[PDB]
Amino acid sequence: PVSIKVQVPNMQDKTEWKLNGQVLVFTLPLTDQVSVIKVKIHEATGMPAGKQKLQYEGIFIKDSNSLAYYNMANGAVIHLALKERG
Repeated sequence: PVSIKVQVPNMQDKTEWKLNGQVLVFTLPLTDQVSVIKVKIHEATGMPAGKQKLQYEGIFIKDSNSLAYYNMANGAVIHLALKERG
């Protein structure tokens, strides 16, 4: 598998999720996909992929794409961010 990270946004009181600006660190095979990331975050923080965007190297990746699609090798830094604050 490969080492993948999710940069959690600093939203400690700005929302009800466990977002505090920290970084999540998971390990998944390149064969998996963003679908696994969005769901795991939704389970961890609470925020569904409906508003939760995952940005890999500056690219808002979607459920339809995979880790292999973006070539997420060991050390893939994803950036979690809210799609639309409102």
